[PDB]
Amino acid sequence: LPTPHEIRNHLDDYVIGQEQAKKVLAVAVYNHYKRLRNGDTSNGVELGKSNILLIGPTGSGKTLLAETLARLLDVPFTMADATTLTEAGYVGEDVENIIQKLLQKCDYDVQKAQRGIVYIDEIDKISRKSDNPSITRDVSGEGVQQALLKLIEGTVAAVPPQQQEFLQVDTSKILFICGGAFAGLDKVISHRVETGSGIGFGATVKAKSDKASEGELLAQVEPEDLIKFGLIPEFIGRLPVVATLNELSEEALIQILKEPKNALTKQYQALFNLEGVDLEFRDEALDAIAKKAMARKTGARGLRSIVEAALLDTMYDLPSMEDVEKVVIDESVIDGQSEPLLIY
Amino acid sequence: SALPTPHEIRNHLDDYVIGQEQAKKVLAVAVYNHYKRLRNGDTSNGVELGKSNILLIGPTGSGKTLLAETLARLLDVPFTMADATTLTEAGYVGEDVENIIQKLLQKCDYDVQKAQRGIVYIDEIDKISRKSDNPSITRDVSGEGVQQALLKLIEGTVAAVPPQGGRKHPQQEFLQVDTSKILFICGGAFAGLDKVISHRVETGSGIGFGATVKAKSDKASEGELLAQVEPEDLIKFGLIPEFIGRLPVVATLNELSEEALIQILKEPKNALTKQYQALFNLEGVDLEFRDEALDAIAKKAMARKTGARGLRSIVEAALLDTMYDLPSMEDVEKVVIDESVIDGQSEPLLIYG
Ligand SMILES: Nc1ncnc2c1ncn2[C@@H]1O[C@H](COP(=O)(O)OP(=O)(O)OP(O)(O)=S)[C@@H](O)[C@H]1O
Ligand SMILES: Nc1ncnc2c1ncn2[C@@H]1O[C@H](COP(=O)(O)OP(=O)(O)OP(O)(O)=S)[C@@H](O)[C@H]1O
Ligand SMILES: [Mg+2]
Ligand SMILES: [Mg+2]
Repeated sequence: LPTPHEIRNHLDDYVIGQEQAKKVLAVAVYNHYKRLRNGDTSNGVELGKSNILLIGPTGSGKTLLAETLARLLDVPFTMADATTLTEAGYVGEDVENIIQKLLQKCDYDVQKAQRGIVYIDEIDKISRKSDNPSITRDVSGEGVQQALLKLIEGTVAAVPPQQQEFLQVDTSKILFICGGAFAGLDKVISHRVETGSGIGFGATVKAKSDKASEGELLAQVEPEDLIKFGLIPEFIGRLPVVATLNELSEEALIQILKEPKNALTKQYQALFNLEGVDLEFRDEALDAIAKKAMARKTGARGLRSIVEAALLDTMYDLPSMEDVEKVVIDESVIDGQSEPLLIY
Repeated sequence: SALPTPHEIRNHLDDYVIGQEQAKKVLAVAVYNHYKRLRNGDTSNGVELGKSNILLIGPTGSGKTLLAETLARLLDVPFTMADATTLTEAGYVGEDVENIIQKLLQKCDYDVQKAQRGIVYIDEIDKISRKSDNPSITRDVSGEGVQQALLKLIEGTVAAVPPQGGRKHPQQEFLQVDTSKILFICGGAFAGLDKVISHRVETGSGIGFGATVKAKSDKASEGELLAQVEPEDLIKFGLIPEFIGRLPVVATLNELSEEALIQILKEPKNALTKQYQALFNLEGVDLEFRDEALDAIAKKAMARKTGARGLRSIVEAALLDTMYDLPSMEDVEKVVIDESVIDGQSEPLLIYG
């Protein structure tokens, strides 16, 4: 019987920050459990479902939230690509593949599948760039969206085996969570509340808002902006809950190095201990690597590349070296000007 | 037999649907006629009674799908719901048009006789429409192809429904089902149809000095255009002329106004406000919505342009913080939400008892 606070604490153990989005997923999961426990509600009232939509830059942890949250979930869970889907009548993979994919973790059971949770990533890619029907029916941006319109609410869909039974499974009680890096969307929101004046004299010129981070603009996202981005109004309606993330800053990246349980620093420490050596990272060293990552715009994913190169030489001669007790990493080795300290 | 009269059946529909009078009467008349034709199965009189398919056109969140669900409850005949997007032209991986009848058989317990007198609802019918360049120099299977295959099925034909799908899989005598008495109701939100209607009813002019109409920006809303819908406009949208003909009666909805949203919040049997109240009751805390608060959410929902679905996001966002801390906090017996909480200027009010 987990509660919103309990779910929040468990999620914070793996991913830090993103408090705004953490409350959205925690409350949604708690509400889902209550509905599953009591469907009729003993009052003749049918409880609906509220789908979520995640809008954040790449490397912000959108997929990390679903993976970590999946462990706590006690119901079947699955992930989707959103890029391999195709409209009915075309090669590839129909949208129905999401439902059957969930059955993989539910031992192919309809009863348990109806109470599962489905998460789709990379939803931004499936969007009509032209914002209107093209000369030929799009099979990746518009075709997939139309099929998903009716698949997000009820619409009992067949489940092709793995021979033609096509067992029916209800999708009315299956919560749907969406998420994707809507590239360029930040500009759509800005243009809506950026300028509303003319050019020549006699115009109510308005001062442009000071430089605002991408996270601030996304915080003001509304369905109108999504429509102009290439999302049909029907699809937006299916996703009432809207949450946005914030780009990681210098302080956020430094925290991700130690605070997370599965942080890259902890993983490397255990790796060295496997062969019989201990590794430690100085506070200054962590700050240097974090700053370098943002300089190259590589993001959070780059933290693993910088550290790998810095310790590449040490790991080459680490197991071969004998009579070694500890390894010290400072700020002078991040830039490569000084060889990492080693004691015997 | 005690066949429900159109007025009685319409009253039940009002319980789950609000702000819809033209569509409720059309559906009530067609369903009532369906029962009458069932009694006269042998058509004692020389003249044989036919069927009149319906077509629903309206914006998103207008109650097109909700009407089919609520009506299916009263319909004693097997009722089925199908998606036009999944359907494709025959001979392809996508589901064929014959699958519609297959699903109906399951609802009737493999009873072919009962399948003859049935009602189907092809939701998202507007999806299968000729896109730009109606001629379609290329072969279209998920668009015009579906409409062509639906010409004989909607009008009525003997389709050899496969005997699989929950029954004996091996090859056997394919069941013969006649769709000459199945009332087909197509419903979908034809996006962009309003623009085509305006180009016809509303006269347009270019640039000039005399005999030119400026046509100021402030004109009739798109709702009025949808009301005066002509089959010619539908053909220009992408529907083949032979397809629109199968649907003689066409009922159009109207965009929900501010007053309509308020009624939908309480009057419906399963309303948005009542759903949240029950959710809070499970943990042991009551929920109440002030009259002024309902007005604020309704007004803010209209600007969303997402139909009735907008109310779901407005109430969820306002109560996002309430539900996140309510279970953790104890000694809570009720929550009061006023107008000052909808706009977010003041946090939700709570009383400890
Ligand atoms: N806030 C964060 N805290 C800790 N680690 C993070 C965070 N954000 C990203 N990471 C790390 O970055 C890795 C990849 O990030 P993702 O979860 O893929 O974010 P993403 O934006 O969803 O990527 P996509 O889906 O390809 S756009 C994760 O496995 C984490 O190790
Ligand atoms: N007339 C109405 N009365 C009460 N609730 C309504 C009404 N219209 C819409 N709703 C609400 O909106 C929800 C969605 O209804 P739908 O009919 O499925 O929307 P829709 O218009 O069918 O979407 P499209 O256009 O088919 S994609 C319902 O479950 C109700 O909660
Ligand atoms: Mg991802
Ligand atoms: Mg619908």
